[PDB]
Amino acid sequence: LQLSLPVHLPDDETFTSYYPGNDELIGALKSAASGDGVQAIYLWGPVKSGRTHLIHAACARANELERRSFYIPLGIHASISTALLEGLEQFDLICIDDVDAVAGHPLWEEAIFDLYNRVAEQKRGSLIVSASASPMEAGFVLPDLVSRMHWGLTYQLQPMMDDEKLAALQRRAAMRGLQLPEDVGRFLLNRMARDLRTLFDVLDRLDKASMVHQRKLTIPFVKEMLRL
Amino acid sequence: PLQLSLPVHLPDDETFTSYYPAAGNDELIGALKSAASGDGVQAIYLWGPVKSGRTHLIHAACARANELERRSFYIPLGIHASISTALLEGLEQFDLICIDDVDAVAGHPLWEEAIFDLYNRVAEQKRGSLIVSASASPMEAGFVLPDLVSRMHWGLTYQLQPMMDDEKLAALQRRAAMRGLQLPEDVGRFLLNRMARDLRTLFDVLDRLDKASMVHQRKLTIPFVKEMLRL
Ligand SMILES: Nc1ccn([C@@H]2O[C@H](COP(=O)(O)OP(=O)(O)O)[C@@H](O)[C@H]2O)c(=O)n1
Ligand SMILES: Nc1ccn([C@@H]2O[C@H](COP(=O)(O)OP(=O)(O)O)[C@@H](O)[C@H]2O)c(=O)n1
Ligand SMILES: [Cl-]
Ligand SMILES: [Mg+2]
Ligand SMILES: [Mg+2]
Ligand code: NA
Repeated sequence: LQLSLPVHLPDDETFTSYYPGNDELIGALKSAASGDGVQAIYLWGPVKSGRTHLIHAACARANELERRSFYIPLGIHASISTALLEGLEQFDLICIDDVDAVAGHPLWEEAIFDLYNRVAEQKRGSLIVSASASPMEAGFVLPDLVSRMHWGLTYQLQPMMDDEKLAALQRRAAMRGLQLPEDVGRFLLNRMARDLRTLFDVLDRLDKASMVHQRKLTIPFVKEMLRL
Repeated sequence: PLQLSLPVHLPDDETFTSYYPAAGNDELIGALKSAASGDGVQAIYLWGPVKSGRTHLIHAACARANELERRSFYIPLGIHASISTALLEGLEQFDLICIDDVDAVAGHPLWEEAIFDLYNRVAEQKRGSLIVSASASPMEAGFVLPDLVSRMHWGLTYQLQPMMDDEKLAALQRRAAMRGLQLPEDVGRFLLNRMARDLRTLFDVLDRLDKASMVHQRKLTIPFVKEMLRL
């Protein structure tokens, strides 16, 4: 039987790389990640607003500081057990992405509530969760659970602006010292359905490919590397 | 420190037998069984609306493979933000590979290349079968790489028919009955309403209620279910 799924933490998702109304939020996550923050943080916002990025960045920071993190993408609740939450309070940072994937589920709600209390009781670290709505609007039912969420810090992420994506791309390319012609950036942006996560995955592949082949990112080179 | 993996667990009650026999899926299910058993089917792409049964059927295919002691691997591609295309390499050890929600990366050129390459490796010899699920047909899901769409259509493609919404009570009662649990109509309706008619949540709760009923030697009643589920 299959016991696990290999996962990885993208190395370009850090607090620095995040495209800059989000300041207090970052400081709270950094503090949590370092052992100096609140016991519970709840981050919410619309799809593609950067919830996963920021969770990844918190885990990255905790790892930097030789602190142990555990990440759960709760969107895949159909293939995992509430038993997974047991003993996680032994970690310095526990992150549950898309915790609202199980909103209204009596068994998951009780298990998560129990985890909140165990993390609090251990006093070593923090639980960070993300959702697409506030605690009182995401559909959580267990009143005690909603209380734990509401009593921690709660941050709303503002939506990413579609017309700011090119600026975000050129910034991320610059931070890599990757030369990206403006028009090639615009091509890539619009060929990737204007999806930043796809774009940034591609940017990483092109950065490596450019080094390997000692070539500039031209249209012919990008088409060849991406099979476009 | 660094996290290398996420524990997962195939639900034991999601089999071909437990599936509610919604009309219109006999051919698809026969194909899934063949792929799971190694009886000849090499690749299946099944698609349908949310809650139609795609993950259940993938789980059932894995369950069937596991009972035959065939090696299966399940990838929920919805979590692509936390996995690498490198995961698709080295799966040569497997009799069955399942990619749930493969359309999560539709249009992503690196994932499309990697998936195309996986199709080729699976199709190269009889050993190994691939099952993938999506919310739309290979074209309508927005896969871009022409070679990938061609490979998907070299395999079998099926639209999954969901059950009728009005059949959810019958589905709940049937799965409870198959485990020896009588689920009365009033309790079934109360729970359907209370859980927003989400069958996955309800099926998860019926298991706790089965044990509660046996331990206390009590029929399910609305008051009893409220107590046991912290409602
Ligand atoms: N302020 C932001 C927001 C998102 N992003 C990027 O936008 C993409 C989508 O972010 P995400 O997967 O974290 O979004 P959600 O988890 O909120 O749906 C990723 O590539 C992020 O790195 C960014 O760089 N800066
Ligand atoms: N014909 C069906 C379809 C779904 N189901 C169940 O309905 C719930 C939702 O199915 P699923 O998670 O496989 O749905 P999707 O993956 O299609 O979104 C699960 O509990 C399934 O076991 C069923 O019992 N019989
Ligand atoms: Cl591959
Ligand atoms: Mg996310
Ligand atoms: Mg599913
Ligand atoms: Na094969």
